[PDB]
Amino acid sequence: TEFLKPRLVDIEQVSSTHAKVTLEPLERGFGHTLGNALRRILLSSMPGCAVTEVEIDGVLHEYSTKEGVQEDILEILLNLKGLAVRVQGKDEVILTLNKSGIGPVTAADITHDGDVEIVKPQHVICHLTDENASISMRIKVQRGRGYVPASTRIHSEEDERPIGRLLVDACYSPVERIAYNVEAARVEQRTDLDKLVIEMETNGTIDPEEAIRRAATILAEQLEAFVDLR
Amino acid sequence: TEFLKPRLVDIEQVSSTHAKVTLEPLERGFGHTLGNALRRILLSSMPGCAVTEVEIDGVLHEYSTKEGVQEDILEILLNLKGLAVRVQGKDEVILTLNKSGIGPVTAADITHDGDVEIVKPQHVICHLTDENASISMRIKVQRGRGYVPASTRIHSEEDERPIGRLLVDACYSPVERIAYNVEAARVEQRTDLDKLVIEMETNGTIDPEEAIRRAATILAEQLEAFVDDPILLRPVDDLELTVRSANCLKAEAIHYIGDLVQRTEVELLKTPNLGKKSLTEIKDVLASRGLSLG
Amino acid sequence: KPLVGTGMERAVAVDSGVTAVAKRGGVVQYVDASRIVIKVNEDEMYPGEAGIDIYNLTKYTRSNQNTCINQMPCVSLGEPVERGDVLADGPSTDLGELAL
Amino acid sequence: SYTEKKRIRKDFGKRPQVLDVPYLLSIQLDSFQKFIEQDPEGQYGLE
Amino acid sequence: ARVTVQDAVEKIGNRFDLVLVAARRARQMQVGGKDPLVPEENDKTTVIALREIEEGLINNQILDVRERQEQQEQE
Amino acid sequence: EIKELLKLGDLPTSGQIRLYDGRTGEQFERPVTVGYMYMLKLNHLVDDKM
Amino acid sequence: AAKKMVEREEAVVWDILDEVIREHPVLLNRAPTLHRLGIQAFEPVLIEG
Amino acid sequence: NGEPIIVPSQDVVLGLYYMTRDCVNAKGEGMVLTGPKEAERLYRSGLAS
Repeated sequence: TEFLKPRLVDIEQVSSTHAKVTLEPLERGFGHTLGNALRRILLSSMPGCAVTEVEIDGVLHEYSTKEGVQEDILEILLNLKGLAVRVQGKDEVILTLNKSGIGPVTAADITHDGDVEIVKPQHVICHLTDENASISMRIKVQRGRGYVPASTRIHSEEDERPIGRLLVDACYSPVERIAYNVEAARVEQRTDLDKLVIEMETNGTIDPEEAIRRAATILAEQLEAFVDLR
Repeated sequence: TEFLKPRLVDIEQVSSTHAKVTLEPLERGFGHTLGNALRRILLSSMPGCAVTEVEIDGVLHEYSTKEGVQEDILEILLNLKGLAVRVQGKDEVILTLNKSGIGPVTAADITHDGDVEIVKPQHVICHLTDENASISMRIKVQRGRGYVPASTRIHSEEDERPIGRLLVDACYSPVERIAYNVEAARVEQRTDLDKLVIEMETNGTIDPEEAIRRAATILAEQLEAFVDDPILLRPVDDLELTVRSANCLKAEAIHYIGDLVQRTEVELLKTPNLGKKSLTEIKDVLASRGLSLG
Repeated sequence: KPLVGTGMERAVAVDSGVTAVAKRGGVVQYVDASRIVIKVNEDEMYPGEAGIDIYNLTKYTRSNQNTCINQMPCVSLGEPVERGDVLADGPSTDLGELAL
Repeated sequence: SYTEKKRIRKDFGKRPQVLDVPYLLSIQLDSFQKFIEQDPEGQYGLE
Repeated sequence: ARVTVQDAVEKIGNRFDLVLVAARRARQMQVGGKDPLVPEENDKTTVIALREIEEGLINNQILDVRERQEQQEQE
Repeated sequence: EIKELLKLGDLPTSGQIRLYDGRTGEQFERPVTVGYMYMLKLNHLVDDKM
Repeated sequence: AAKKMVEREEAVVWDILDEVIREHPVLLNRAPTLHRLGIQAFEPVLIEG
Repeated sequence: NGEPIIVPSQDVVLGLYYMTRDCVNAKGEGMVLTGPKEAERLYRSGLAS
């Protein structure tokens, strides 16, 4: 009847993607329970932003080649699917990208708006191998969770798109790998209190304390239906 | 980005100590999360009072034998472990048991105190084979959380262990058995959502739904630290006007549809060089823009 | 590519004709999604020509089993090549190794 | 080599190769060569 | 008998005429619209007929005397 | 030589690591052989068989 | 109208299909039927896939 | 024959064999249990093997 509450004490931010959040203290056996519940919730359902539609000019479908560029439109779409981004204010932003000359067009050349920050700026999208070449696209960034493939998005929409609106599979989840280790915390009168360190590898577009806050909120709002009725 | 909450559809009372809850629908991969969390909490850290120690007189240790009783002292420790007490006052109550004669001793013959009570008075402790034989034991209960066995209890207990004492396991948590399983459910189209079917079978001193509610209360209390004229003011030259009708409407000195809305049908035909074709050219585009005039 | 292989993969991938091997070595003048333009060395160049080879990559051609055939260029701009190296990975080859 | 300097496969074979693997389509190309080719006396194919 | 019909076989004696009498009762419920003597529980007429057989409300001669008394009360 | 390369890569020599359960969070009682096979996707697809 | 309703796969059509499938056995067979237990009746569950 | 055909095959069999094997000093041997529900509780909590 005398349980103690855990406290989010430190976030050892190792790199822009890595993290190490330790919760302390926990009673005997609560470490594995809270660690596995938070690991399942954080790996499954965390909201983030991803690319949904791209519209390149002069390109009618993904299975086509552009002159001047080096990679196909399928390769450009997979490279844009790999792009991580952070949208602050709104729910859906549309980005543009115009670049000419010879050289790898990166994610730094995407013209930012106010409430959108590109986290990994050196991320390469395409390669230009002509002096008179140019590409101009309209990248659309949505926000959801989980994994919504483009075929089931065509299943789950209503209108017809114009020809030249390439759809991308959506992987909104920012979290890639989460492990937890339960050591024994050192509280001077208790030889049973554990600490739970959640090493977590994002893709940069989320904060670790924010993620564990959202995960504990999801777990509490799911346990509401148990704690209320029977 | 809001979630899906379950609708409880079943509390199937098998008996007064065995229910079968069923929650559906839950999000995909949440049935195992909630079920394993509640199962680990109920097995390991649900507090409740149980027998931890018995001092039976005339018996040295577990490999001796008292007479007049058809059960060995291993069976006596087992039957005493199976008893279901509920202490309301204190954290430590030492009971006594005294009964002589031919016949079995039940839990109704236990010398009760005012605080504790026995939910199974018919729970048999022993049987007696001799009329002159008697039973004389002190039974110590405590308050604790979850199962903790007498093997590690006596491995940790290295003091002067007096004669007559006998370690027994602690069935502190009131649940005798919980085993969920996760089915597959289906909101109106999709079937990746799941249905969680808890099959809880406690002992007495609690209801199953009460223990499930207290387990969820334990988990929520443990988690609650980090828990929380729009188109009229637009220009007119992008409304598919031809190169003749453009200089027709610029003779009307009009740049916005906000400068067309006040233009009455008398003005539309008394202003110069707006013929019938230009009248149709402005009329069909105001019709396709939905606005009316006059 | 397989992390565990045999070394027969490069032989199968070149000898199948499904890649684009370099007829005469030199340096790469211009890469595209559908063209490779190689400036030949003057030693391999013949005394009556210019020394420019064009490779037209076949893109998204259908195979007999309705699968995809396209040649993805595996060289970069200004990279020097020799006679007998892979310029374009075929359908299921990776840098000139068989990758099924 | 140039396409081999970019990724070299670690070889675990302990015996040398005194004969490389030949051109794997010599059978078809050589048979149709002997059919279609102009020979004077060693009579092959169309002649 | 939504799982197994061995109890209805134990009631009648022979699975083949069990199938025939259950078919006749299911036709009387599906075409004729006669009342299911067992509660429905939102079931198909074949499983309602097998439930009636396993309960032991109808048989072959019970169905024959039922349709005979319907023929007597009409004609 | 396989074990020598495994010792270079700071991995277990016997080839087997200790895996944890994905759902319950518990641990499989024996070490499980974990590695990197090369899988192929054959042309007998349920889109064509169904 | 019924053809367009079944062809468009409305949610009411899926509810009707779950009502129809219910207590309607299907036969499952795998060639070669070497003996009689290579045809067996099962009750179907409607699964995505 | 008269033998059953609904027989467990290799994974049910490996699991039931591994469940009903025996060790000599596994974990918490020599305890005395009130029954199968207590044995299930012991193994699931992890106080025994």
